[PDB]
Amino acid sequence: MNRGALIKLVESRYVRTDLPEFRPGDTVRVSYKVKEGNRTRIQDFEGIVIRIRRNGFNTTFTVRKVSYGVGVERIFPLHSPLIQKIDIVQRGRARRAKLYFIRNLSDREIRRKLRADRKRIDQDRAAERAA
Amino acid sequence: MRHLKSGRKLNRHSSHRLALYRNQAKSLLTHGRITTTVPKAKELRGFVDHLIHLAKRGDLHARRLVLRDLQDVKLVRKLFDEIAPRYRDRQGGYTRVLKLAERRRGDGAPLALVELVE
Amino acid sequence: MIQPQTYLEVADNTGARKIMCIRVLKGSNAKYATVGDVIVASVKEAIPRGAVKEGDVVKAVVVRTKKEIKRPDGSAIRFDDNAAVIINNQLEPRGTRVFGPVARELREKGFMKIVSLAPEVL
Amino acid sequence: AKHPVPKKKTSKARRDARRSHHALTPPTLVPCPECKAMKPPHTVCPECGYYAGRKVLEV
Amino acid sequence: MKGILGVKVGMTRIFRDDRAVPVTVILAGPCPVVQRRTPEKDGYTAVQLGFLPQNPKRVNRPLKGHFAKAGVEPVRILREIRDFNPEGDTVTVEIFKPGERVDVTGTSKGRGFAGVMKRWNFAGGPDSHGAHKIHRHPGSIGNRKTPGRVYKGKKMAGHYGAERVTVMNLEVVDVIPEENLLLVKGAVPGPNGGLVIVRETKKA
RNA sequence: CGUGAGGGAAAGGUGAAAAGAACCCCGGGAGGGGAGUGAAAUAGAGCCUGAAACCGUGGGCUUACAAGCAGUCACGGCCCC
RNA sequence: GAAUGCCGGCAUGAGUAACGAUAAAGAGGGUGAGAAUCCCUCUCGCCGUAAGCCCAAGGGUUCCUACGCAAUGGUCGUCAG
RNA sequence: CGAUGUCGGCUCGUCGCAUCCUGGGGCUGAAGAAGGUCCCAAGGGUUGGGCUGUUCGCCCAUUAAAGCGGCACGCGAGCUGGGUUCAGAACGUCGUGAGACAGUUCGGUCUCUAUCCGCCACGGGCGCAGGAGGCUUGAGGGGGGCUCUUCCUAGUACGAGAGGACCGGAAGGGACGCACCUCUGGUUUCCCAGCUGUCCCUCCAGGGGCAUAAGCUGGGUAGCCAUGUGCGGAAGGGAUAACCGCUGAAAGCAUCUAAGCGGGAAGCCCGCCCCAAGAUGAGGCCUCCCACGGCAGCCGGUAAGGACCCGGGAAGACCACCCGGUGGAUGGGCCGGGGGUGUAAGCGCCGCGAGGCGUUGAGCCGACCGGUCCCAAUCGUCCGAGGUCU
Ligand SMILES: [Mg+2]
Ligand SMILES: [Mg+2]
Ligand SMILES: [Mg+2]
Ligand SMILES: [Mg+2]
Ligand SMILES: [Mg+2]
Ligand SMILES: [Mg+2]
Ligand SMILES: [Mg+2]
Ligand SMILES: [Mg+2]
Ligand SMILES: [Mg+2]
Ligand SMILES: [Mg+2]
Ligand SMILES: [Mg+2]
Ligand SMILES: [Mg+2]
Ligand SMILES: [Mg+2]
Ligand SMILES: [Mg+2]
Ligand SMILES: [Mg+2]
Ligand SMILES: [Mg+2]
Ligand SMILES: [Mg+2]
Ligand SMILES: [Mg+2]
Ligand SMILES: [Mg+2]
Ligand SMILES: [Mg+2]
Ligand SMILES: [Mg+2]
Ligand SMILES: [Mg+2]
Ligand SMILES: [Mg+2]
Ligand SMILES: [Mg+2]
Ligand SMILES: [Mg+2]
Ligand SMILES: [Mg+2]
Ligand SMILES: [Mg+2]
Ligand SMILES: [Mg+2]
Ligand SMILES: [Mg+2]
Ligand SMILES: [Mg+2]
Ligand SMILES: [Mg+2]
Ligand SMILES: [Mg+2]
Ligand SMILES: [Mg+2]
Ligand SMILES: [Mg+2]
Ligand SMILES: [Mg+2]
Ligand SMILES: [Mg+2]
Ligand SMILES: [Mg+2]
Ligand SMILES: [Mg+2]
Ligand SMILES: [Mg+2]
Ligand SMILES: [Mg+2]
Ligand SMILES: [Mg+2]
Ligand SMILES: [Mg+2]
Ligand SMILES: [Mg+2]
Ligand SMILES: [Mg+2]
Ligand SMILES: [Mg+2]
Ligand SMILES: [Mg+2]
Ligand SMILES: [Mg+2]
Ligand SMILES: [Mg+2]
Ligand SMILES: [Mg+2]
Ligand SMILES: [Mg+2]
Ligand SMILES: [Mg+2]
Ligand SMILES: [Mg+2]
Ligand SMILES: [Mg+2]
Ligand SMILES: [Mg+2]
Ligand SMILES: [Mg+2]
Ligand SMILES: [Mg+2]
Ligand SMILES: [Mg+2]
Ligand SMILES: [Mg+2]
Ligand SMILES: [Mg+2]
Ligand SMILES: [Mg+2]
Ligand SMILES: [Mg+2]
Ligand SMILES: [Mg+2]
Ligand SMILES: [Mg+2]
Ligand SMILES: [Mg+2]
Ligand SMILES: [Mg+2]
Ligand SMILES: [Mg+2]
Ligand SMILES: [Mg+2]
Ligand SMILES: [Mg+2]
Ligand SMILES: [Mg+2]
Ligand SMILES: [Mg+2]
Ligand SMILES: [Mg+2]
Ligand SMILES: [Mg+2]
Ligand SMILES: [Mg+2]
Ligand SMILES: [Mg+2]
Ligand SMILES: [Mg+2]
Ligand SMILES: [Mg+2]
Ligand SMILES: [Mg+2]
Ligand SMILES: [Mg+2]
Ligand SMILES: [Mg+2]
Ligand SMILES: [Mg+2]
Ligand SMILES: [Mg+2]
Ligand SMILES: [Mg+2]
Ligand SMILES: [Mg+2]
Ligand SMILES: [Mg+2]
Ligand SMILES: [Mg+2]
Ligand SMILES: [Mg+2]
Ligand SMILES: [Mg+2]
Ligand SMILES: [Mg+2]
Ligand SMILES: [Mg+2]
Ligand SMILES: [Mg+2]
Ligand SMILES: [Mg+2]
Ligand SMILES: [Mg+2]
Ligand SMILES: [Mg+2]
Ligand SMILES: [Mg+2]
Ligand SMILES: [Mg+2]
Ligand SMILES: [Mg+2]
Ligand SMILES: [Mg+2]
Ligand SMILES: [Mg+2]
Ligand SMILES: [Mg+2]
Ligand SMILES: [Mg+2]
Ligand SMILES: [Mg+2]
Ligand SMILES: [Mg+2]
Ligand SMILES: [Mg+2]
Ligand SMILES: [Mg+2]
Ligand SMILES: [Mg+2]
Ligand SMILES: [Mg+2]
Ligand SMILES: [Mg+2]
Ligand SMILES: [Mg+2]
Ligand SMILES: [Mg+2]
Ligand SMILES: [Mg+2]
Ligand SMILES: [Mg+2]
Ligand SMILES: [Mg+2]
Ligand SMILES: [Mg+2]
Ligand SMILES: [Mg+2]
Ligand SMILES: [Mg+2]
Ligand SMILES: [Mg+2]
Ligand SMILES: [Mg+2]
Ligand SMILES: [Mg+2]
Ligand SMILES: [Mg+2]
Ligand SMILES: [Mg+2]
Ligand SMILES: [Mg+2]
Ligand SMILES: [Mg+2]
Ligand SMILES: [Mg+2]
Ligand SMILES: [Mg+2]
Ligand SMILES: [Mg+2]
Ligand SMILES: [Mg+2]
Ligand SMILES: [Mg+2]
Ligand SMILES: [Mg+2]
Ligand SMILES: [Mg+2]
Ligand SMILES: [Mg+2]
Ligand SMILES: [Mg+2]
Ligand SMILES: [Mg+2]
Ligand SMILES: [Mg+2]
Ligand SMILES: [Mg+2]
Ligand SMILES: [Mg+2]
Ligand SMILES: [Mg+2]
Ligand SMILES: [Mg+2]
Ligand SMILES: [Mg+2]
Ligand SMILES: [Mg+2]
Ligand SMILES: [Mg+2]
Ligand SMILES: [Mg+2]
Ligand SMILES: [Mg+2]
Ligand SMILES: [Mg+2]
Ligand SMILES: [Mg+2]
Ligand SMILES: [Mg+2]
Ligand SMILES: [Mg+2]
Ligand SMILES: [Mg+2]
Ligand SMILES: [Mg+2]
Ligand SMILES: [Mg+2]
Ligand SMILES: [Mg+2]
Ligand SMILES: [Mg+2]
Ligand SMILES: [Mg+2]
Ligand SMILES: [Mg+2]
Ligand SMILES: [Mg+2]
Ligand SMILES: [Mg+2]
Ligand SMILES: [Mg+2]
Ligand SMILES: [Mg+2]
Ligand SMILES: [Mg+2]
Ligand SMILES: [Mg+2]
Ligand SMILES: [Mg+2]
Ligand SMILES: [Mg+2]
Ligand SMILES: [Mg+2]
Ligand SMILES: [Mg+2]
Ligand SMILES: [Mg+2]
Ligand SMILES: [Mg+2]
Ligand SMILES: [Mg+2]
Ligand SMILES: [Mg+2]
Ligand SMILES: [Mg+2]
Ligand SMILES: [Mg+2]
Ligand SMILES: [Mg+2]
Ligand SMILES: [Mg+2]
Ligand SMILES: [Mg+2]
Ligand SMILES: [Mg+2]
Ligand SMILES: [Mg+2]
Ligand SMILES: [Mg+2]
Ligand SMILES: [Mg+2]
Ligand SMILES: [Mg+2]
Ligand SMILES: [Mg+2]
Ligand SMILES: [Mg+2]
Ligand SMILES: [Mg+2]
Ligand SMILES: [Mg+2]
Ligand SMILES: [Mg+2]
Ligand SMILES: [Mg+2]
Ligand SMILES: [Mg+2]
Ligand SMILES: [Mg+2]
Ligand SMILES: [Mg+2]
Ligand SMILES: [Mg+2]
Ligand SMILES: [Mg+2]
Ligand SMILES: [Mg+2]
Ligand SMILES: [Mg+2]
Ligand SMILES: [Mg+2]
Ligand SMILES: [Mg+2]
Ligand SMILES: [Mg+2]
Ligand SMILES: [Mg+2]
Ligand SMILES: [Mg+2]
Ligand SMILES: [Mg+2]
Ligand SMILES: [Mg+2]
Ligand SMILES: [Mg+2]
Ligand SMILES: [Mg+2]
Ligand SMILES: [Mg+2]
Ligand SMILES: [Mg+2]
Ligand SMILES: [Mg+2]
Ligand SMILES: [Mg+2]
Ligand SMILES: [Mg+2]
Ligand SMILES: [Mg+2]
Ligand SMILES: [Mg+2]
Ligand SMILES: [Mg+2]
Ligand SMILES: [Mg+2]
Ligand SMILES: [Mg+2]
Ligand SMILES: [Mg+2]
Ligand SMILES: [Mg+2]
Ligand SMILES: [Mg+2]
Ligand SMILES: [Mg+2]
Ligand SMILES: [Mg+2]
Ligand SMILES: [Mg+2]
Ligand SMILES: [Mg+2]
Ligand SMILES: [Mg+2]
Ligand SMILES: [Mg+2]
Ligand SMILES: [Mg+2]
Ligand SMILES: [Mg+2]
Ligand SMILES: [Mg+2]
Ligand SMILES: [Mg+2]
Ligand SMILES: [Mg+2]
Ligand SMILES: [Mg+2]
Ligand SMILES: [Mg+2]
Ligand SMILES: [Mg+2]
Ligand SMILES: [Mg+2]
Ligand SMILES: [Mg+2]
Ligand SMILES: [Zn+2]
Repeated sequence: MNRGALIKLVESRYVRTDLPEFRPGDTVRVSYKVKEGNRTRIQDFEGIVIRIRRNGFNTTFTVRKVSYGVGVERIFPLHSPLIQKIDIVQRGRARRAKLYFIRNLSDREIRRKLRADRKRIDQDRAAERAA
Repeated sequence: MRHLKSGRKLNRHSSHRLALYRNQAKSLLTHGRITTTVPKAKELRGFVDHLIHLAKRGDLHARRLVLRDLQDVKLVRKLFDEIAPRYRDRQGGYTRVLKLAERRRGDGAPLALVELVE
Repeated sequence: MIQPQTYLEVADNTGARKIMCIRVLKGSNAKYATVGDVIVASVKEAIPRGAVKEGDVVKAVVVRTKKEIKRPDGSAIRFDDNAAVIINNQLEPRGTRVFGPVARELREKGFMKIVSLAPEVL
Repeated sequence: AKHPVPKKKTSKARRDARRSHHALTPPTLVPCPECKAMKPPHTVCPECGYYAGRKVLEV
Repeated sequence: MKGILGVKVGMTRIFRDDRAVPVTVILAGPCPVVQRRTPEKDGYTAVQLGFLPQNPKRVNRPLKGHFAKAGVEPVRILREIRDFNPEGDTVTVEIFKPGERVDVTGTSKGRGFAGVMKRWNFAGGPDSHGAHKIHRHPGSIGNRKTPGRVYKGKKMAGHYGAERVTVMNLEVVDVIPEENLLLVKGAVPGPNGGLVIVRETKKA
């Protein structure tokens, strides 16, 4: 038998592909489905993705932002059905896979360290010219 | 526990074990055949096979990579021009280990020959 | 993941600035408090002339933790500080306002007033 | 610690009983198909250098 | 009682009603009936299940005679399920439906020779304040002249793991008959690739 | 051994005679096996006699459901004269 | 038959602890009855206000060469104070 | 007294029950709720801090509760060494003095190797009348056994009010236990990258050693893990304790009792989980080989089978166990995928230059999931029934 393929087979029913590719350093807006009573709403979480943790279907990514003076990080299953959509708000160029160091950086220093990724910003503008 | 852990330790710290593999590689590529203990011989198969495989690719990058481990430019030149071409159609298995019958006197260690395949 | 000796920011306007957990009010011998749990705490720093002062033994609910909170949807949330809101024995806030975001787990635990005073609920 | 020490001399019987597991096992030996000499299996013959039906070794 | 022999394939999680559900995937069937135990013949009731077909060039004669008397191809494992008498001659994952609770038995992972701290969760010793070569030691193992001995069953260092363990009352999350796949919520003893037994739970 | 004053051992025996084993054989040697010497060689120099603890090889009886200051009294089995 | 007696011999513990700095080794060639351990070559590592060099104490042939390996060398030894 | 280490703590328990809590009760000056008192009950549980060497105790914050005792005031060949009782020093005090006190104060060597019994683990032997390969029964053991909150019933019964149930039902916890690694979080000694100083290869470029037994730093797969995840305590049946009865004499009444029957605890037996036929009382079932030569015995060749040897393994100190051995994917290589790192080298272009841009998510690349006979498990050897008697 092939245990890996059987696992990927069990996972195939839940894998999604509607979501856009992104990298640590990009600024991402996650429209996430949320319960509160007696309704369920969509809440946007927008921030820098500081980590993508790859394990196929079990890939997860972590988005950091500041909300009202307090840093907040959210971990999202990349194939979670509670994610309505992800929007790319900005492409950043990082020099490493994990951006933990930005937790100890001022706003100014972060802007200095993660500058706009021109090559991929243009790549998105080249695409997005559709028929 | 050692569950699914790969790689012998050979009672050497990390940089000594690496220098053992590099040194045995130089000796194997120089003479074609050496005698060692069985566990050293077994571990050397994979180390040297990788360097021979890079010599088969033949590019500059591969030559610089192999030189990280071998350091001897005349030896790498021999590996690229004489050793690697005789393995053009062979996919893996560039080395074989055969066990020798008599143990070593002073410590009883079992021995083996390691050699490049024809 | 709060225990006795842990310092916490005070996310309200009672006058307290730092409290030190001395008990996790979660049964006989809970080891840790997380968002939504009540603690007993000593007030280690307060601004002059507030509702609570230094030396007061107070109750508070944990509203955000540095140890990430796991949710049943498979996601998690984590904050940069350990923050609490001082409460009275009826679980109501002793202050009039609440600063910074708070975990949504609070709503489900019965701290409705604190949740609506917050500027954000994550 | 406090230096443990044998309380009694071990008897001849108990000393030799403990050694009931000490006898050597003879070496495992098979005949070499080429030269019929006894030798360990899975080793190159030390008498004629043959293994897998071919010469591997000057001997 | 109903049961089936299986292989632990791996762990993952699925999404069910906007909840992440941790699951262990088990390849269970198909299991041929190789022998039945009856009260007249054996003094009790059970079915001997077979699992994983084997190279006949590896099956010796007394085993071959056992299979052939059942009209069964050579199989790698024989295990009995006590108090199970299936109507068919082949047990498959379809004996379980989603929502049922099951007990799962496997061979736990082997720690080999394990200390008192890993095996019995002893507290060990201090790591400073003068502690002298006893950081992971068990401390006292007894009293003094009364009783002048150590109790049977005293918890001490030794082999730990590689033993039969049953985890009880696991929810069946899905059944995929096309691939003989059982999805069970939670953790299941042993390594991936290990043999397991899945039975209907004994917890009411 | 102690800086020193000073302290302070162990250790005898082939045979009548060296006739102290040429030479051959295994072994690198040690050691042995033959040959030979001798009344005698388990008198062969690690040598008169050669006790005991202690170690080993062979043989008889015996022993893996059994409670022991190890013996003693009884009966039976086996082996030997 | 005892004096924690005296002298000597030989046991037990036991094929057990240990083999003396965690600076570190590998291969090829040679010698030899025998080689992880001796010689030679290449690779590797360690010291370098020394773990290098000179002098004075003290030691007293340990120096050099040939031949040798019973013992000494914590193993081995063809090597060696 | 030719030595039985002495307070307290830590660690590890185990036991008693005169019971702190939880379970079951009777009485109450028990309306309810909450108590008081006694009876049954040792299954489990019995928190974290401040002070002090402390045991104890007081105090803080909780709790269902923060029980008391025994085990050489349990446990120093298990640890500590704060107390205390060697040598130093000082104060108070006593003594002409040398010194003295248990009064105080600061300091003050806690010994690598387990022979036997015992304990935790693991084998080897022989036995279980033929020799074997499987699958099992469970005698007998062990493990486990805790408990709170909220809600519904119902703001009902009860009560002037405040307050506030029984019974029955639902949800959520704390601590603990077993397993696990999908997620969360660790580690990940060389999987990748960046950096300094020096020496070196080969001058540039690109690299290598060393700076730890990783030079430093930023990351990090598998594995092993908790802080993460699943699951457990039951249910249920049976017999009881205190206690409550039914029927009922002796004793015309009465009486739970003398005949007989019922109810009744977290406790007892079983039920759950794990070990288990050396259970010598050595059990059962399925299948396999066969009555072989030569003198309840010996000797030899075989059968079914096994062992040796070899490639290995989330199995493991050795041993054992498990898989595989060319009729083969067992390990190693190689290939694909996963995964980490985060855009190699070389070349081109921009810049005086450090650098930047492009080629390029490139290059490198352990273990994870597979494929592939390229390399290696060659060739073989040895053992192993002829089945005692009634
Ligand atoms: Mg997988
Ligand atoms: Mg498939
Ligand atoms: Mg919002
Ligand atoms: Mg931001
Ligand atoms: Mg949706
Ligand atoms: Mg292990
Ligand atoms: Mg380890
Ligand atoms: Mg290994
Ligand atoms: Mg492996
Ligand atoms: Mg390695
Ligand atoms: Mg090592
Ligand atoms: Mg070693
Ligand atoms: Mg070494
Ligand atoms: Mg180093
Ligand atoms: Mg090194
Ligand atoms: Mg091995
Ligand atoms: Mg071989
Ligand atoms: Mg061998
Ligand atoms: Mg030698
Ligand atoms: Mg004050
Ligand atoms: Mg704030
Ligand atoms: Mg000690
Ligand atoms: Mg001691
Ligand atoms: Mg000791
Ligand atoms: Mg010590
Ligand atoms: Mg000792
Ligand atoms: Mg003793
Ligand atoms: Mg004897
Ligand atoms: Mg013995
Ligand atoms: Mg010859
Ligand atoms: Mg199993
Ligand atoms: Mg331990
Ligand atoms: Mg532990
Ligand atoms: Mg454990
Ligand atoms: Mg501890
Ligand atoms: Mg401590
Ligand atoms: Mg600790
Ligand atoms: Mg100490
Ligand atoms: Mg010490
Ligand atoms: Mg220590
Ligand atoms: Mg101990
Ligand atoms: Mg006793
Ligand atoms: Mg085991
Ligand atoms: Mg489903
Ligand atoms: Mg596994
Ligand atoms: Mg003197
Ligand atoms: Mg002298
Ligand atoms: Mg004298
Ligand atoms: Mg004398
Ligand atoms: Mg004379
Ligand atoms: Mg004489
Ligand atoms: Mg002679
Ligand atoms: Mg001669
Ligand atoms: Mg000779
Ligand atoms: Mg000769
Ligand atoms: Mg001679
Ligand atoms: Mg001889
Ligand atoms: Mg004569
Ligand atoms: Mg005569
Ligand atoms: Mg004589
Ligand atoms: Mg004589
Ligand atoms: Mg005489
Ligand atoms: Mg004599
Ligand atoms: Mg003699
Ligand atoms: Mg004998
Ligand atoms: Mg008996
Ligand atoms: Mg007997
Ligand atoms: Mg007797
Ligand atoms: Mg009699
Ligand atoms: Mg006498
Ligand atoms: Mg004595
Ligand atoms: Mg004496
Ligand atoms: Mg004595
Ligand atoms: Mg004496
Ligand atoms: Mg005497
Ligand atoms: Mg004496
Ligand atoms: Mg003596
Ligand atoms: Mg001795
Ligand atoms: Mg001695
Ligand atoms: Mg040994
Ligand atoms: Mg040894
Ligand atoms: Mg010993
Ligand atoms: Mg030992
Ligand atoms: Mg020593
Ligand atoms: Mg040792
Ligand atoms: Mg030493
Ligand atoms: Mg050393
Ligand atoms: Mg050599
Ligand atoms: Mg040589
Ligand atoms: Mg040598
Ligand atoms: Mg030699
Ligand atoms: Mg050496
Ligand atoms: Mg040399
Ligand atoms: Mg210098
Ligand atoms: Mg001298
Ligand atoms: Mg000179
Ligand atoms: Mg000289
Ligand atoms: Mg010489
Ligand atoms: Mg010598
Ligand atoms: Mg010698
Ligand atoms: Mg010698
Ligand atoms: Mg001489
Ligand atoms: Mg010597
Ligand atoms: Mg020597
Ligand atoms: Mg020495
Ligand atoms: Mg010589
Ligand atoms: Mg010398
Ligand atoms: Mg010299
Ligand atoms: Mg005394
Ligand atoms: Mg004495
Ligand atoms: Mg005595
Ligand atoms: Mg004594
Ligand atoms: Mg106690
Ligand atoms: Mg009582
Ligand atoms: Mg009580
Ligand atoms: Mg009660
Ligand atoms: Mg009242
Ligand atoms: Mg009441
Ligand atoms: Mg009462
Ligand atoms: Mg009563
Ligand atoms: Mg109890
Ligand atoms: Mg008890
Ligand atoms: Mg108790
Ligand atoms: Mg307390
Ligand atoms: Mg303190
Ligand atoms: Mg303090
Ligand atoms: Mg304290
Ligand atoms: Mg105290
Ligand atoms: Mg006190
Ligand atoms: Mg007081
Ligand atoms: Mg309370
Ligand atoms: Mg209570
Ligand atoms: Mg006591
Ligand atoms: Mg007392
Ligand atoms: Mg006392
Ligand atoms: Mg005591
Ligand atoms: Mg006590
Ligand atoms: Mg004690
Ligand atoms: Mg001590
Ligand atoms: Mg003590
Ligand atoms: Mg003791
Ligand atoms: Mg002691
Ligand atoms: Mg002790
Ligand atoms: Mg002291
Ligand atoms: Mg001290
Ligand atoms: Mg003191
Ligand atoms: Mg005191
Ligand atoms: Mg003195
Ligand atoms: Mg003193
Ligand atoms: Mg004193
Ligand atoms: Mg003083
Ligand atoms: Mg005075
Ligand atoms: Mg006085
Ligand atoms: Mg006085
Ligand atoms: Mg006076
Ligand atoms: Mg005076
Ligand atoms: Mg006195
Ligand atoms: Mg005094
Ligand atoms: Mg005194
Ligand atoms: Mg004083
Ligand atoms: Mg001091
Ligand atoms: Mg003192
Ligand atoms: Mg001393
Ligand atoms: Mg001692
Ligand atoms: Mg020892
Ligand atoms: Mg022992
Ligand atoms: Mg004893
Ligand atoms: Mg056995
Ligand atoms: Mg055995
Ligand atoms: Mg049966
Ligand atoms: Mg039983
Ligand atoms: Mg028994
Ligand atoms: Mg039981
Ligand atoms: Mg109501
Ligand atoms: Mg009313
Ligand atoms: Mg109820
Ligand atoms: Mg519960
Ligand atoms: Mg994983
Ligand atoms: Mg993980
Ligand atoms: Mg994960
Ligand atoms: Mg992580
Ligand atoms: Mg490397
Ligand atoms: Mg460098
Ligand atoms: Mg240079
Ligand atoms: Mg050069
Ligand atoms: Mg350069
Ligand atoms: Mg260097
Ligand atoms: Mg250096
Ligand atoms: Mg170093
Ligand atoms: Mg490095
Ligand atoms: Mg740095
Ligand atoms: Mg990290
Ligand atoms: Mg690192
Ligand atoms: Mg990892
Ligand atoms: Mg945990
Ligand atoms: Mg009943
Ligand atoms: Mg009545
Ligand atoms: Mg009546
Ligand atoms: Mg009457
Ligand atoms: Mg009656
Ligand atoms: Mg009844
Ligand atoms: Mg009754
Ligand atoms: Mg009734
Ligand atoms: Mg219960
Ligand atoms: Mg079993
Ligand atoms: Mg049996
Ligand atoms: Mg059995
Ligand atoms: Mg019995
Ligand atoms: Mg049987
Ligand atoms: Mg056969
Ligand atoms: Mg192995
Ligand atoms: Mg062995
Ligand atoms: Mg077996
Ligand atoms: Mg088997
Ligand atoms: Mg096999
Ligand atoms: Mg074969
Ligand atoms: Mg074949
Ligand atoms: Mg393979
Ligand atoms: Mg492969
Ligand atoms: Mg690969
Ligand atoms: Mg990939
Ligand atoms: Mg990737
Ligand atoms: Mg680039
Ligand atoms: Mg230019
Ligand atoms: Mg790849
Ligand atoms: Mg082949
Ligand atoms: Mg194929
Ligand atoms: Mg053969
Ligand atoms: Zn041959």
